[PDB]
Amino acid sequence: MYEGNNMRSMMGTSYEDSRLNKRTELNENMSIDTNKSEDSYGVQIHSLSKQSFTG
Amino acid sequence: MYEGNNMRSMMGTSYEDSRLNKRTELNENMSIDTNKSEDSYGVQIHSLSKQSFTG
Amino acid sequence: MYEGNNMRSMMGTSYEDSRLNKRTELN
Amino acid sequence: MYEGNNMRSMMGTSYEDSRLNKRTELNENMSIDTNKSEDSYGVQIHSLSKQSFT
Amino acid sequence: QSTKNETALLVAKSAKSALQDFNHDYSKSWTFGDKWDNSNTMFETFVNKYLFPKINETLLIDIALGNRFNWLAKEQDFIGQYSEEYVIMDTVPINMDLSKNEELMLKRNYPRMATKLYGNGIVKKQKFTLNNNDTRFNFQTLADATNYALGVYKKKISDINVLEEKEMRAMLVDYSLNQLSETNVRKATSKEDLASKVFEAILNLQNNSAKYNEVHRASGGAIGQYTTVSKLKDIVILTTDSLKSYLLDTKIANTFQIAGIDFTDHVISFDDLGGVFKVTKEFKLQNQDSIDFLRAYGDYQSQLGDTIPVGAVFTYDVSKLKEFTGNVEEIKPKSDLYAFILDINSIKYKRYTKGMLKPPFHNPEFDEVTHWIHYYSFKAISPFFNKILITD
Amino acid sequence: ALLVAKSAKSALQDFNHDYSKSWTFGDKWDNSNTMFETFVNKYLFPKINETLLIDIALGNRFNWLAKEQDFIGQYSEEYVIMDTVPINMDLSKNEELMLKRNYPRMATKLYGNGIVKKQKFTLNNNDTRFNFQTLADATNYALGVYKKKISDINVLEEKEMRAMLVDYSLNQLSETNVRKATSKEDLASKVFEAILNLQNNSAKYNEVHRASGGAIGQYTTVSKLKDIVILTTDSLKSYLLDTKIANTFQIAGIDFTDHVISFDDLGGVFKVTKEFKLQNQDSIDFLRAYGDYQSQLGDTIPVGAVFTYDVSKLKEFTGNVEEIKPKSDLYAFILDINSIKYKRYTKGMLKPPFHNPEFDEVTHWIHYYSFKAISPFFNKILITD
Amino acid sequence: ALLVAKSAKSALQDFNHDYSKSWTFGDKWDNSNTMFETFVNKYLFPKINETLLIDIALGNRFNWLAKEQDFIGQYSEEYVIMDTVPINMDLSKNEELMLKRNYPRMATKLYGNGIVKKQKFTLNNNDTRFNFQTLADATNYALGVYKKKISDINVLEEKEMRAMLVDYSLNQLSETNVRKATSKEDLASKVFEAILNLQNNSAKYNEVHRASGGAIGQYTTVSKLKDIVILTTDSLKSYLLDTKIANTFQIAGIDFTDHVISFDDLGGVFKVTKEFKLQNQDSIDFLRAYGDYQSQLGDTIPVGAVFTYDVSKLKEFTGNVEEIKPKSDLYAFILDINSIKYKRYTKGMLKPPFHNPEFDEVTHWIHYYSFKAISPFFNKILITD
Amino acid sequence: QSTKNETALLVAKSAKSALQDFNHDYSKSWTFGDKWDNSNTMFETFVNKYLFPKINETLLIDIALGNRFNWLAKEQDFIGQYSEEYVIMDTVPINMDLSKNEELMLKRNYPRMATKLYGNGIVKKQKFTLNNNDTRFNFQTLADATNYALGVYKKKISDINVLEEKEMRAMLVDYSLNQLSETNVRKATSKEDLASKVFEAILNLQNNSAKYNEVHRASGGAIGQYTTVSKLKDIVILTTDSLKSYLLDTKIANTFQIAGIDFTDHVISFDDLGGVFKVTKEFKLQNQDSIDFLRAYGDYQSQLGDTIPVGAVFTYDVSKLKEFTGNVEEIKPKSDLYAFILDINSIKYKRYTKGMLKPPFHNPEFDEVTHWIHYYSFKAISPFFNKILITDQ
Repeated sequence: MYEGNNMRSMMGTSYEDSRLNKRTELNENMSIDTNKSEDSYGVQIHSLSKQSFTG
Repeated sequence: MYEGNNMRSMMGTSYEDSRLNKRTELNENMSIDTNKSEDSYGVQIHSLSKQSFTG
Repeated sequence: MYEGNNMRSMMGTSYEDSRLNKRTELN
Repeated sequence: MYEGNNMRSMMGTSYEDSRLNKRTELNENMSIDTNKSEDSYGVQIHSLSKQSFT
Repeated sequence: QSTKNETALLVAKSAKSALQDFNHDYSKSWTFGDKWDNSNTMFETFVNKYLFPKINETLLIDIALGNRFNWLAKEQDFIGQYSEEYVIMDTVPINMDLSKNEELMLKRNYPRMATKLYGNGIVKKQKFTLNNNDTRFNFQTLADATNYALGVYKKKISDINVLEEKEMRAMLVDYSLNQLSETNVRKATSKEDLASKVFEAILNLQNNSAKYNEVHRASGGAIGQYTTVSKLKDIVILTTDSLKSYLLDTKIANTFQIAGIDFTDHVISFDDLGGVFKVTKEFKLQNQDSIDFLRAYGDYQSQLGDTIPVGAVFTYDVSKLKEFTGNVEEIKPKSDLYAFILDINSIKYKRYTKGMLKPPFHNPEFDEVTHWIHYYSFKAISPFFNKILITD
Repeated sequence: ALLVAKSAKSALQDFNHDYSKSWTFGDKWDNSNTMFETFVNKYLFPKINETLLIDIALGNRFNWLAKEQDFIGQYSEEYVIMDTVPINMDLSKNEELMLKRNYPRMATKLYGNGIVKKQKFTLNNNDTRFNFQTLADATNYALGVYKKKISDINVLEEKEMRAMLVDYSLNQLSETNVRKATSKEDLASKVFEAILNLQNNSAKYNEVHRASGGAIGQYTTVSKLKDIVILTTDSLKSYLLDTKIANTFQIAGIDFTDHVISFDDLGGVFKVTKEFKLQNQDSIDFLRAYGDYQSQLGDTIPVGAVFTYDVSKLKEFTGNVEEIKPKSDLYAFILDINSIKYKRYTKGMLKPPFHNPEFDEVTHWIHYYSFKAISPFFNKILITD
Repeated sequence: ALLVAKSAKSALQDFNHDYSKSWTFGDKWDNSNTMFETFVNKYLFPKINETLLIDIALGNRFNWLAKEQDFIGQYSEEYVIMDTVPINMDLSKNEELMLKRNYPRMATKLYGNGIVKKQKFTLNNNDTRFNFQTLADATNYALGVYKKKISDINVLEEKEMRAMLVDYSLNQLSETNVRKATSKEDLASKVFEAILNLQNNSAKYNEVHRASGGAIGQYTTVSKLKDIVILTTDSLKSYLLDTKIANTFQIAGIDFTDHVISFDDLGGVFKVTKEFKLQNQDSIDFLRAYGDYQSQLGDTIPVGAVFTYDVSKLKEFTGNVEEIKPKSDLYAFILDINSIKYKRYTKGMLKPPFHNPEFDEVTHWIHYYSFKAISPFFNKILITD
Repeated sequence: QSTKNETALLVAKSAKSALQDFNHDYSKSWTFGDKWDNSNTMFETFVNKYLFPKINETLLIDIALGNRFNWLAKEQDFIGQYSEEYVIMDTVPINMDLSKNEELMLKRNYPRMATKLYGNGIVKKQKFTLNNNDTRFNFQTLADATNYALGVYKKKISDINVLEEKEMRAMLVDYSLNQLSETNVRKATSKEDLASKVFEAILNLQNNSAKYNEVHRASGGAIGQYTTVSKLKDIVILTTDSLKSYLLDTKIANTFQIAGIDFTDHVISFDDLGGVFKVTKEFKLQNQDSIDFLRAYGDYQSQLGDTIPVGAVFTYDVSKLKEFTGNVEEIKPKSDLYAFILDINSIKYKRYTKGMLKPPFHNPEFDEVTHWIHYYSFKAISPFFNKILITDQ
């Protein structure tokens, strides 16, 4: 409305909105895809792989 | 790193990790083949085949 | 009878007996 | 001379003096490359290279 | 139980024998022969009562004895000794208190962390000496002697493998009992209750839970929390064999909707998962019968006067000896009603089997060949993953 | 006074004396007041029309076990290599430890011999012709006796192979391999648990303490479930088929009844304690009707002899004869199939016949050597009360 | 008096007396105090609408077992070779033992003749036409009598076969065949246990001790499950169909009820114990109420007489008849067929009629030969209380 | 004496020796050189009296010592440990008569089988150490050093033959003195009487007779008879040299030698029988002089406190040491007019020489390799052949 300048280095764009980059919710699954108990039923054992986890 | 005389009698090739043979074994399988009572539901005995035990 | 890796190092060849070369002197 | 069976194990082939492997040699040249102060009458300093280690 | 039979008196003469020829520096050097009579003995036949009895058949039963843990074996390089791992501990968000002074911006809040420094493994060793003089007084065929020389060699690897699974089993059980939280242990009361507490301990490993791990036993994590989930493709259940047998014959066979909730794909099982012993109080060796008991299990190198450190592992039934009572305690659950539901990738296991068959030493003074087997095995458990114990 | 009561006219009297009536006049047949009565014609000889010979061949159910050995020499030996754990290396010891000796130690067990068994049968050519009315029936008779002599070899080698397993369960196999059930319901879960227990590396479950050198040290082994057999009665296998397996939802994969051998009874085979002598002829005529043509009234019976028929009811055998039978009716003997050894010798088993042409009565003999033993170096669990 | 009580005007007075009325004048039909009273018209003859002939054709349940003979000869025999178990080789016997004879021994049960049965029926032409308002009804009657005689043959023969099986189960088999049950949930685990016993090598389950040469000795045999039949009541088969099959999940393996011949009632037949003679006339009328036209007073009934009807309530037959039946309804006789010898000869069966033109009634006969026996050389378990 | 000689003082100066450079961990490094004079001493030539004395030749005398019983030596596979043997006892042919029970055709007749069971032999060993630096100081050519290394090895082969020959001629005397029955023992009175008994006892062989074998002390040969013959190609007389010089000196030896057997080569004789000793009382070793005496003959393994069992043999002269006296007797025939006539097939003798060069242990600290020589030898004597002992006891 009150246009004027609408340019300071901050608090112009910050009062409008800063741009969203992080969104903090369920992309590492929980209680919808994982938290599983509905697995298979067959011959049994050894799919338990073990990683290096160095990263 | 400096090669010099690296081809050596017994120890120069022993820090270079002589020969991976005789890996310890799970071709005598356990929990995929033994520790097992998931056999077929079928009609009758004679599956056993007692073998001579020289080796 | 069962071989696996039968001809292994020195003792597995030492029962597969070795080199009648030197005998005693008269006959 | 004495015929026998002188093709024998290690001492039978050791008395004809088994193969010369190492020469304990001067090639890190002593008194022709080193023991010299025959560098002379130059312009100035610091050609001296500080080489890294292994 | 006194016998005056002449053949039994001939057998009873231990002066004539293969042993006193091979005990002493000098011995008798010819044989006059002995009158062997099969009459009134175990060896008696009808037509010919005077020959020495015959063997036609000599077996050597063999079994290969696998490992049940070597999918976890990472082939390392065996260089360096100290390995390390760490996590960055959780810091909860705080409220915006705008009444604080403005130089709070310039104060640094460093991220804190929790490490765990492991160390080396154990170089393990076994040898076997095969004789060329007195082993050949048995084995009436050369093929039987070569089968023997091979069967000893193939038994050495079999009891490498069963030793490594006894040590992995004992590592997991000793880590369940002595290290843990108050949160991790549950108390079952029966076999019907534990088989459901196992089912509801899964679905607890895969929540965002600051409990269920042991970062309070990590180096920097004595104060603070750390949250971890699992994925159920990583959960291992370590039970006895009674519990897995009970699941498979009763709980699965008495339900109708088994198509979803069968967790026995993730269950390793042991028939009796305590047989391995530890040291306390740091004794030493002084009795002769104790080391003669040790020699039967292959341990050649221990003499009298050798000391045993405060954390050594014995792996066979050893607590009956005169020295070891009070010093040696068994790694076992006290109830045979046991379930340790842990995360895989919490069990690091790096062994090194490259320079393993080392070249033999022919010992021609005694005409014998010793073979050695050396391997370096590192096994440890990380404190940064979710674990639940269910026991009494 | 009848015709059929006079035995001085029979076919036996021509073959009972060195001289006899060399021509026939006839014999005046009538069937009045006899068993062969016919209403219309009182003077015709009775006509038979069929002669049938029920003949069944009988199997063994232990015949895949039957190896064919060579049968030379007497004793057979069997051994293992005892366990020897890897030990830690310490570099503080003296270097003369390197020229020290670590011999491998073992554990053996020595086996004796088998037994040569024998049966004969004599076939006649002049009196056997009188009992048949066509030669095809006579050749059927001579073939059926031979097939019966094979079939009862098979029946005997079945009976004294189940008897030896029951004997090894009840008198050997020390208590730590014996598990106690309480009913017929819990035994079928003890078996399912024991099948899983026999597939782990364990120094238990074998009998190396019954072996020669396995008193000290340990020895570990496994089984496969392609090598595990369960030896039960029929009251247990019928129970497993009708009550347990039928009352399981989700039984695919857990039925173990393709490794269960069942029998009618596990005791019909008898032993001897307190060795005796055959002293009554009424018992020797009992022994004759099972094929024993050897025995007479002076023969002693040793302290391990087996019979495989009910001999314990006789007036002479009581107090001496014990039966190899489980005392429980809840009997499941879980084996490793490699623990059995059963090697035969059937090469020269049809002997060349002795013809005896004065009576024209050929005689055939059958001789087979059979060895039966059980290895202690394999996994075994017995489940009883 | 009343008209319907006057027998002198009946039709029987025209056909028993030799001289009778040639003409008739009618009569004075009135139904005023009879059962045939109609409210409106008192002077009309009662009219009948229908005459339905209830005719049911009946089966045999044993037609497949009947093989057809030629009816020639009278005896047939069956024999087996007894068991001859192998004996140990003794090397201390006399060397002339090889010349001694060892003949094989038979069993040889001998079967006699069957018995020819007979039944007749008379069809009248002059007095039968006084019923049967149409001729089609008379021909339906003449056909229904014949088709009832054939059904009588089938029912008689089925009842005699069932009687033979129950008569063999009682008082003919051994002590080791009788198994004792106590309830109806029992004798269904013991029947399922008992089948699968008949398929083991065992000499216990046959009856060779009732044969001739098999009094001492044993005879082993086996069964095949395509030869095992189970004879029960309908109560046990009803139990198997509504509880054992209905309440089990995996019924696709163990439902043996396609081998069960079940009967309504396992007793209607009677065997003579003591021979007697007939003295009473009401016994004659009761016998020929069932078609026994032959017997008059003074006839001999032998010991092996089988009645086929309940004849125990008579003056003469008390203490003589037996009523061969199971006692207390828990009964399962598990045969192995090839045991039931059963032969029938029905080709000279419809005999030519006898016309008898003086009374003008034609008379038909039916003859058939039938042999019913049962072999002792097959495996049999009887389960009862 | 004492010598004040300029060269002999240089010779006797032991501080200059090569042995000083090998019995000390630090020693002299550079040689200055020495003045060597050959004047008024030994090694003195008429020309050039200042040179060091030089060797014309060095001569390894290597005598090939032989085992005289080597042609008897069978060779086995060294597998198992018990050798047994058996014969078939005599059943004399009988007349047949056609008037018998005629069911005796059914009767049996088994053979009878006299046996005897023998134990094992013993494995023997010897080693020799050859170094590479200090034994090079005294050969002046490589050829003489290789001939030395080969002569040491062939001496280690030759003393095996000496050991086995002395061992078997001790066996054959111990047998006849102690174990042999006194049915085969004939007794002589004088030397000509013993010669006539030896020459009639050779001819008492070659005869089908059950009188001269010791089958009665086999295992199953006590009842019945067993008949042995022997050719002259396998008869051997074992006696002394003092008596072989008298048996060969007779006309009967000349008529045996002419157109027939070589009677000089059937009579195996020694100087007097026995340099081998036996142990009768199980003693131990206590003294260092006895240890050094055993080290002189190559027995390196025995130390102080080692016990010696009853029946152990020595094969050299031991009985002069203090703790061996009384405990050790000798296998020596009494009353040395002695002759033991045997069939040579009675000596059951077999060996195992397959792989008797075990590969050397180098020891490169002192550069002294060692070669071992292991062999298994079985010496026994069978009872099923003709033996005669002719003594004066």
